[PDB]
Amino acid sequence: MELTPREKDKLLLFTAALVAERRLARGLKLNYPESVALISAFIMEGARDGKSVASLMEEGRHVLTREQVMEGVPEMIPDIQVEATFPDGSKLVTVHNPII
Amino acid sequence: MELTPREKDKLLLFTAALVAERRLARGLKLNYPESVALISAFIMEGARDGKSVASLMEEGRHVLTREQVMEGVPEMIPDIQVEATFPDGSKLVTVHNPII
Amino acid sequence: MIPGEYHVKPGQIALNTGRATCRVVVENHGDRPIQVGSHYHFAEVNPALKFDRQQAAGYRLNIPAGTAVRFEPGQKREVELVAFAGHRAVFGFRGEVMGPL
Amino acid sequence: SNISRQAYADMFGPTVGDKVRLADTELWIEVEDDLTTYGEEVKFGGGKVIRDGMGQGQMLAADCVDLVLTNALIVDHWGIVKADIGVKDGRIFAIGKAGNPDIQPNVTIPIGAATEVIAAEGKIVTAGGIDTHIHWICPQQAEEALVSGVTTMVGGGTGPAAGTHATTCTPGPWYISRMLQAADSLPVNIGLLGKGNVSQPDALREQVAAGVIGLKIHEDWGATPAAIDCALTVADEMDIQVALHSDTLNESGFVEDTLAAIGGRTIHTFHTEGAGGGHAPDIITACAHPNILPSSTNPTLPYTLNTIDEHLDMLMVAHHLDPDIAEDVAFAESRIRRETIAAEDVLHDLGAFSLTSSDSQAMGRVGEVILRTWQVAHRMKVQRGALAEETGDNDNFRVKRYIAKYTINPALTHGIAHEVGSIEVGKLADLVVWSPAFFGVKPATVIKGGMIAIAPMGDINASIPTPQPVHYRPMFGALGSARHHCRLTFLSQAAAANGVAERLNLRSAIAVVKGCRTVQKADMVHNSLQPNITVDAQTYEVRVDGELITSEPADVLPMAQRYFLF
Amino acid sequence: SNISRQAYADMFGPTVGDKVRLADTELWIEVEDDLTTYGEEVKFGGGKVIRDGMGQGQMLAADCVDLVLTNALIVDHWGIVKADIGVKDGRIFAIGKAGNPDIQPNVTIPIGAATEVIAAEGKIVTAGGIDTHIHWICPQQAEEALVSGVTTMVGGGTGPAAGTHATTCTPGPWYISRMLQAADSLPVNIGLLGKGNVSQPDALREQVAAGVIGLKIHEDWGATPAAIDCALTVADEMDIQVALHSDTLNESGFVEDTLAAIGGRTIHTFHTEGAGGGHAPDIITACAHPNILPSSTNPTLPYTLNTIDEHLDMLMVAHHLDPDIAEDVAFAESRIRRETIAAEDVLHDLGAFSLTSSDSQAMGRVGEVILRTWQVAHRMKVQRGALAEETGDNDNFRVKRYIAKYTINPALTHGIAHEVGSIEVGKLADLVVWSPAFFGVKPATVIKGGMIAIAPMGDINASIPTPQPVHYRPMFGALGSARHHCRLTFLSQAAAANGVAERLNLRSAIAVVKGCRTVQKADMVHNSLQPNITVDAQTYEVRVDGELITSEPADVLPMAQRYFLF
Amino acid sequence: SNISRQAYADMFGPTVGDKVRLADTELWIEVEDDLTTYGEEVKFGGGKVIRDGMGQGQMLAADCVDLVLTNALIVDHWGIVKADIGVKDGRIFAIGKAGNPDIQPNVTIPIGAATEVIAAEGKIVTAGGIDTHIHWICPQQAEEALVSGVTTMVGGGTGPAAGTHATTCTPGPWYISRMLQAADSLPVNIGLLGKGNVSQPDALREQVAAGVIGLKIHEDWGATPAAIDCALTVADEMDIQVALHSDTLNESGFVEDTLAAIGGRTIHTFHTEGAGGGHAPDIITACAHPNILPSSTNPTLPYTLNTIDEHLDMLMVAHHLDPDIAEDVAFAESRIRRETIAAEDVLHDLGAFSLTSSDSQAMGRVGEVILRTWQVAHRMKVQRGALAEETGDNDNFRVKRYIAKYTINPALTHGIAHEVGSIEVGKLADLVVWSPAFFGVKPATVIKGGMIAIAPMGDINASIPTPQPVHYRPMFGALGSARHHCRLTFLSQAAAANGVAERLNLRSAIAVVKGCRTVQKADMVHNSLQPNITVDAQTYEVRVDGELITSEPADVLPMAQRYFLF
Ligand code: NI
Ligand code: NI
Ligand code: NI
Ligand code: NI
Ligand code: NI
Ligand code: NI
Repeated sequence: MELTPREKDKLLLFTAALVAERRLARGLKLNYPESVALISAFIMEGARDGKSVASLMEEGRHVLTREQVMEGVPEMIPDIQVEATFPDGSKLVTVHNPII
Repeated sequence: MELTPREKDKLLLFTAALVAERRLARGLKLNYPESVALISAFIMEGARDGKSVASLMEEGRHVLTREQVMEGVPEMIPDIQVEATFPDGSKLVTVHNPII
Repeated sequence: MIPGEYHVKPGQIALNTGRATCRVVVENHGDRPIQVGSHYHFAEVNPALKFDRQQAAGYRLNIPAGTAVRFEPGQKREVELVAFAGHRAVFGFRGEVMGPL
Repeated sequence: SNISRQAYADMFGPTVGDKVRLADTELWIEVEDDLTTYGEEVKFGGGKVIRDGMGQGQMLAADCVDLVLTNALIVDHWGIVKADIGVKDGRIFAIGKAGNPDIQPNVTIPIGAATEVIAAEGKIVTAGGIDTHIHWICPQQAEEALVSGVTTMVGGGTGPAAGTHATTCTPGPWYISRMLQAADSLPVNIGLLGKGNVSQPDALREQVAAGVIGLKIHEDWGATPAAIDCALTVADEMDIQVALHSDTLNESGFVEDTLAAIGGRTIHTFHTEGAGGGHAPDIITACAHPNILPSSTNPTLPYTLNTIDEHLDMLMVAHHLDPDIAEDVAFAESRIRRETIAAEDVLHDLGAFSLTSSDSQAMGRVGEVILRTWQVAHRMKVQRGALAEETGDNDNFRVKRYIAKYTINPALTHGIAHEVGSIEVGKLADLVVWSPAFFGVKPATVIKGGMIAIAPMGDINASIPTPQPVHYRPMFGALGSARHHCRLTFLSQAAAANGVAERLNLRSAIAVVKGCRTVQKADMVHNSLQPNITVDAQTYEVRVDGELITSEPADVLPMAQRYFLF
Repeated sequence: SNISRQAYADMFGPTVGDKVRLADTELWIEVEDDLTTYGEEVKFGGGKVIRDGMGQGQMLAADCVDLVLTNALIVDHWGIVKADIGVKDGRIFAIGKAGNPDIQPNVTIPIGAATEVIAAEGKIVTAGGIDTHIHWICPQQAEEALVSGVTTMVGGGTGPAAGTHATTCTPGPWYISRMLQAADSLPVNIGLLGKGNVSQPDALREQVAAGVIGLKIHEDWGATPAAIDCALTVADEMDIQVALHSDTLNESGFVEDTLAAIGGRTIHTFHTEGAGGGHAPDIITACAHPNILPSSTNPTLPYTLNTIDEHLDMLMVAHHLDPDIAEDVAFAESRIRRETIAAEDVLHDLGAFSLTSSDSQAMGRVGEVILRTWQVAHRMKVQRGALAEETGDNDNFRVKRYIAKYTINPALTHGIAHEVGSIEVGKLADLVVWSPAFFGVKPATVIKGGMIAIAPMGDINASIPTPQPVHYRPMFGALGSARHHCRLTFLSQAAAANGVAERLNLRSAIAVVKGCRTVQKADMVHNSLQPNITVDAQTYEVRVDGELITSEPADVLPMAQRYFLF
Repeated sequence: SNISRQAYADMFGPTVGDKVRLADTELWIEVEDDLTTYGEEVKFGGGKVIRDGMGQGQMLAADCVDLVLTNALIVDHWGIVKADIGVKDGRIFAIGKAGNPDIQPNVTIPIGAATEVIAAEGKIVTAGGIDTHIHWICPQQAEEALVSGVTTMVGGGTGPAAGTHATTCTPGPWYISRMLQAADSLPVNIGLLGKGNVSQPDALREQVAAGVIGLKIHEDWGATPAAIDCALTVADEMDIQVALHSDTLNESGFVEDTLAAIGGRTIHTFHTEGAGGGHAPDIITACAHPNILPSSTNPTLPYTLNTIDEHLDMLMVAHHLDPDIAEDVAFAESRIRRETIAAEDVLHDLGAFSLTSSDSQAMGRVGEVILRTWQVAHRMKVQRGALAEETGDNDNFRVKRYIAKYTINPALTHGIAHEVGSIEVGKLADLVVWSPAFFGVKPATVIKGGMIAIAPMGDINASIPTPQPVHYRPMFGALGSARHHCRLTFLSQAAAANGVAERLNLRSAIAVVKGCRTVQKADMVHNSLQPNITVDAQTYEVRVDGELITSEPADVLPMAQRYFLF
């Protein structure tokens, strides 16, 4: 596989997102770290699918709503940023106010 | 649990394989690292089940086909090797030309 | 498209050109197999191999570098040898020469 | 005897006339020469050639090399050749034919009992990369870069502080001393840049005397004509290099004013295209001057479909700008121009831009300097075809031009080419071994000062080193005292004389910078073009001799999704 | 010109009269003072104030600071104020107004070419925490504590051995020497405690002469009147501190006997409530005495619904007790009392208990000293309302009282307040920067001796430091020689004079403890109350001046599920 | 008073006559002796025995031990006994009865204020393992081995280079010096092997003078009679050991020729069965000679159902062989013989093979030396029953015979038994504590030089050290200067005299090898059998005194799937 440090670092993000995913599925209101991981992992898969940076900057604001997270969480996340290998290389996706 | 370094190292392989598994499920053609992780994790579970080294050396060549991976990937993987605890201890499984 | 693929031009490579060679019939009289490398001083191989050790003096197998010739017990065959170059000094092996020649 | 060419390639790697595809790009290299004697190639293993009395001789350690890379396909600015590489005392001993003179002909690299062997047949070997635009935001950057194939890192910073987030500056004697001490812990060669933004010479001389090998002039600290003149004056007297990030705001003058302030003195211009910082919108016109050594940072390389979209927010965070402050967003926008971004790739292909760098974690990716340089070459071959300099049906010249961008040229620009930058005898043995299928993406072995420092490694408890999971792990060359012996801390001549290494008790080997004032554009290997370039103030169109320079954005790139897990 | 207060706060952080909520608690702090001159605030970034000739002057390194934290909201025992913080030579230089005297007014902290900048606008800055109840069970504890905001760790141990599992003791010269050497590898200030349980003075003097800064008297090694008297006698002559864990079993006498054995001599009582160890059920009555410096360990803080349930098995494992041995389970039970646990929170609110500590991995959580201290403050505000000392509509006084518990008070108790413990000029620059939304939970930056040692860091290969995943990673201040220069190893005066640092070849900076015998309850900042407290032998009820002291257990706490992944 | 035997065992561990099952194998050990005085056992904890004036005395540090392992069940080559173990100055002080002479009888191990305690009741304590077949392919191997219970590693290599992948050789002065320096960073005792394949004595003397404690003769570098004679001549004059991997190809002669070249001189034969390398098919006949110290590498141990199948491809990768080259695959096949693999297990049971080793990442598993040794013992008990030497209804003798294989015998073979290899007074305190249920699989504590170096550790932030997740983490004994003080770098007598340690500035403790030339088969503890063994040239059948030696392959093994996650 020859995994570089950055690929191994992203495995941490993926795993953190699995935790949140299962909790959201149980019907829990997600907390700060769970919310960040879930939306981040969503964007990484988007890039793997071949979606554009522009499309993800938009789609990322529709993963979680204010009613699916704990109080104060939306305000603790003014934006989320994550990079992934798009068909045209590594790009940065910045989602402003992801939770509304 | 008293996990040794090698057990913790294998957790990295397992997690890498979860990533590939989900992507294969979406209908994507797997890339180099995803292919190696998926086939490797398959063999480790085979050993946990109690399959012989000989059986796995064969079964491992039928996890992914040339049409499920990106171009050039089959040629980037002349063989895959992984070790796991079989009922009779640690053994090495070598799968030649796993993707055809 | 195959990542890092070679585009080798067709043809052949002539090995060890311009060097003295000689053919020798060798026979394994031992009860166990013997395998000889491309650069081993042929005159000092395993004593069970019967041949003209005198003719093989200062020679090695005329085969591509890193390959070998195997002799199963009782096997007889003719091999081609190529003379050593450089200083033509032989050190090691069975310690029969340990000097120039 | 005789052997077919294909079988030969499978055993010893390709030879004269054979071509190899670089990773999954459209770039092909052809072996130009082979320094071996057919039939006398050295090979190691069970029953192979490198054995006592055979391919290995009887000489003492002093008369043989410590390490030999057998049957390597060298790719460097001077040639693409097949040869054995000998390393002795941590330095490149010779490029030639290895073996035992006792029985083999034409041996120039003697193998003895004291010789270790690295099998390079079927592999490409290059010099270690040199990134001269490092922001020391975190120490983890060194491992990321080393894994990518970069062995020397020049930059500035003190950690995740606002000043370092924005600029490559290690401010003052205390922080400089602290970072020189911390550098001993990192497995790469390191040189530091001080804060050059001051109009009082002595404040700069102190920093140079403390250890920095250069001074960074950054607009965030005030890139005014006075500060620029001051830094260049000190640089001229202490033989150190100046790196520039000009006044984007045109607050103190336009690009012509900065150029006038520079006054024909040697200077390295960072991210000359402008997105990373610089006079809007014409900082790119600097590549026309003889005293300017121009480089690019990597996010704009090469021009792709998602390039523009990701730049705005990246710009803001890197420079502590407020998106609610209109003036802050207006000046961020003026830096991102499709016109100059598209032209930059072509200027690299023509040799007008001579270096590539990262701009690590401050509008740049530390592990992607090499990878992106090759993606640009690919996109340029695809769009523009063969270069006027090409000979034969291969991309050899374009390959030599581009490899020079992250190896010898950065070394020359910063006064360290006497130590590193290329595979030449006497230079530190910083080498990178690659499998052709992974060239520029994931190395097979990274060697620092004659010792392997990092490499892919499989299951530690396995019966062999190949079983999964295989990922990059630190080797002996990255450990304690062995590391100190295999890395270099570069100092200014003044610091070296002042006994800074003794005072701080630096453990690593020390190297001094020199020749920073005398390098000019004409000295950049294969990248010395000085075009009559102009930028349209209104449309931002870039023209050379009146002709429009431009290119098309890529939708898909090689060395991308086929290799990475994320 | 003029600017609205809201817009002002968004740019430079809050000012006089503005209030800020501490994390998700009900505690609000109000800015008491602002040392700036409106319009002259320093800000760093593209086109900002800190630039050559502007907010940055022409002075040499000697005349300017090495680091400035701009627009910081300081929260310390002496005040909650807005100011710039200057750091020079690894120490706090000044708290005032930073800038360039050449063009700005009232500049007390000069910024020059040698100055690095940390932007603290919108952030709260505090001194690093000090945990004086560490069990050196594993080295990983140092990173856990550093990440939480604790920069100094005092305790004892040799690793995961039975003796250390139960007690904070580094037994004898050999182990003490070994741990002093190992301490150089850790990114926190360290001081060691020896085994004080012996009735032969010389056996204690040897340990002090070897390097310990204090002696732990623990019941597991025999907390008898003879041992206690012996340790205090040696402490009185060598100026070191004694930490006590009394005889829970009442085997040698009751609490009054221990107090009599102490005989009015200075002593630090660990986990004074009793659950962590001590005369059952009245060890808590010790907080009434002038010579007793009382602290709490963290699992009982604050009283919650699950507190009692988790304590029994925790007790057993920590002290190697056998649940099958009736006497072992009976004495475990006698330590866990709802009555004293409920009273403890109130005693902290009143200032009767002066310190908080962990009791790491031996009935305590190393990364939760700060977090739990604030949870107690929250629960007390919610239950008891404003303190009699409060002025204005804020919780400023309660905040100053509680912050003193893990900063200045532990420093005073152990004789290291001359070096650390608060943000005052001349003290080591151990600072912690927090975002208000994460105050007391997850720091933005942890600074050790003037260098950032650990901080949250995003993708190493990213274009900026913010992309996910963001988690705590070691910075340059935690690396090799830079670390040695930024941390302190505290020694007893005798060890320092004996040349222990030279003999063991300790690489870090050395500090000596002093003033351990002269501190008394009256010296504990904002926590000097000596109540007439009594404990009912039968009911365990705690009363002060006859009134019953108690509180209600929390079902939900702030700084909990909203921030942690697990 | 009186106490039942079961209750006694639950409190202090088993005593004379009690039997304990080793992990999940069929091997049972019976306590042969107990050095305590019933009623006077020392126990630590709340209200236990080790307290001031009670089980702890008033003596100064010089008159008491630094560490005591209470109520340990010792398993060593000399006995299986219950006793307290005292450690002083990093070395084994005594095996006896610990306590306070002031009130207790028969105290031989005094406990004082300077004494740390490790509770070993219910645990088995053994000496640290010694692996003499290490390929230094990566530094990560040291942690893997340490975690398994191996504290000394002897081998050669320079990292992941072809030469090291195949052979245990650190070629020449430069690489030797580099690896000696890197060794200071590893938490295990280390000794290096040089490349012994040369027919020029001086080339070997240089390597020995540079620091190696032995010379590896490997067929990949040419295992010719001349090279063998040369290495043995130098070994005879410099008192270092020679390890042999003979000529599998029978290229220079058959096994009888090699034996003749050896000429009765002492030599350690690696993987004597042959699969790992050696004259095909009879290298195993070497175990009949008095001057041969024979060992096995671990993949063939013990003979199981999947053994043969996994060997071919493992063989190829380890020796850089080409599966397309017929001669390369034919010689790989000739090394894998069911006949010799089956016989090897029996030869170990009989004491004909005296050592077990790994052959780390070059046809061997670094973390499985101990584990596999016990699996062989189990399979042999199951198949062959009690050994002729057994007395009583237990497997005590078979246990002593097998433990000697990875402890004292490797130590004797390499000239380091004066320092390590067994639990005897004066030897370095390298000890491993095991819980009976996990014996040979996962240790409870690994002690290096008197300090715990690695151990299972739970949640760092937990209230106790036991909460999940529990996994192996480095302790204080593996940190910086404490590590240097607790590990040994073994040097040849010549290197020691030449001042190599001073020249390279080695920080760790130094030990010199001696007695490598005088050890013979008769000196191997419990494994000195010299059988009249023969191998059939055609059928490969192994016979001793004409009787066929063989065994059956296991389908399931203990110490396997019940303990590992993968
Ligand atoms: Ni810039
Ligand atoms: Ni930059
Ligand atoms: Ni306690
Ligand atoms: Ni405690
Ligand atoms: Ni071998
Ligand atoms: Ni080996």
